[PDB]
Amino acid sequence: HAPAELPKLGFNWKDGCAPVFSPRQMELHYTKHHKAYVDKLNALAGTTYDGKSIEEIILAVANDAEKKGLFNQAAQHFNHTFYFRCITPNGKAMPKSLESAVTAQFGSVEQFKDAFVQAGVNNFGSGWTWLCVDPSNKNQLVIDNTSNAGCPLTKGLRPVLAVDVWEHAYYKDFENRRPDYLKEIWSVIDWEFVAKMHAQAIK
Amino acid sequence: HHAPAELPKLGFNWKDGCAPVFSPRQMELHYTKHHKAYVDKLNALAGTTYDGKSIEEIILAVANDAEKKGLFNQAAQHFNHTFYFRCITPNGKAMPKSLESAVTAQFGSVEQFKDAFVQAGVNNFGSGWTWLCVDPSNKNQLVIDNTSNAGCPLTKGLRPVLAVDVWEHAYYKDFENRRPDYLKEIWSVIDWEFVAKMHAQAI
Ligand SMILES: [Fe+3]
Ligand SMILES: [Fe+3]
Repeated sequence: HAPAELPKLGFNWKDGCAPVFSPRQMELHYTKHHKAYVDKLNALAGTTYDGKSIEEIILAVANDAEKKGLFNQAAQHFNHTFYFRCITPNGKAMPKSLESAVTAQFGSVEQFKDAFVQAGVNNFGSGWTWLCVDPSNKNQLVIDNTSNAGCPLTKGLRPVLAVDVWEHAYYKDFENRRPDYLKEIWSVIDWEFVAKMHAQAIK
Repeated sequence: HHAPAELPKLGFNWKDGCAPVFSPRQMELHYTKHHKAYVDKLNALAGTTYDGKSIEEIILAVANDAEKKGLFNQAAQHFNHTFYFRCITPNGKAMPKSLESAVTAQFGSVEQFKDAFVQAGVNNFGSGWTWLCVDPSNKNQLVIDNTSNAGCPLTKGLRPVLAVDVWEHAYYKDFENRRPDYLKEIWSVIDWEFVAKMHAQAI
């Protein structure tokens, strides 16, 4: 929404997000990077976008050369809020309903994970790797790569899982090792949040 | 230089960093991990087809070719990093009179140029590069140019003179989220003798 604010996380960022993220990695990501997106969004939006949800702001400003700055900050605020709800200490096991949807689409959970890591590894520069529901294709699950502030809402996709591949997301704990970050992140994924987003996306 | 690519010899020992701004680890990751991976991937995608060609040739032959975007990315990044690593040296090198004069005539002063270059770097969204180029199509005037991802000014017909990497990996080890501090401090390590040589040759 607007005036936007840094959301409360499901866990204490001061303890990191064990076993994959250190307190420093979480501190920089949330209190520096996400907070800057929130502040800049509030500054570029002012009072103009009041009452609108962040999704509505994103859709109103997407592909508008005069409001690219606002698109970048609004989309990054949505993207980080989504990503920070996708992680939790020690993760949460995948509920049956989501495991079933992932298995039917990708052949297995391990085939999905391998396909998602490949997409993340090959997402050139700053970006995001997503698992979305495609309402224009029988609510099927699709892996989607976005560049910079790119947001799948602009494509009509319904996000269910977001993984940040901007270097700041992993540089403190993994340095140049984006493949290791992608392989290890599975240990902290809150699959109960993903299943909730999946269940809501299919109506 | 040419294909098959190799990591360029640096003017300094990366094991000592690049004092007073870069630690040995920041240099180690940037050159031996990031730059090396661009070299290896370029050599893999170029194969035998681009053997014996210069890096500039590969960048231009493959630019604006959707089927060879992978090759463009690796070839442009190898050029960009080779240029950047030649722009830095421990304690820097003072600006020669000929370049100081060209910078002063264009930007009003050296200080005004630096402030303008920092603003461009700070506002270069996502992964990118901030350049000082000579524009041969405009009376050899100096211009500040921002490129995104692997973006290379050679494709615009610009003649690079200074490259500053703004991909987060260029500064994350020593400056974390503080891209403005990295940009303000980098001036202390710039090899202005190399820049003046590039300027003089660019005409
Ligand atoms: Fe991020
Ligand atoms: Fe770099």
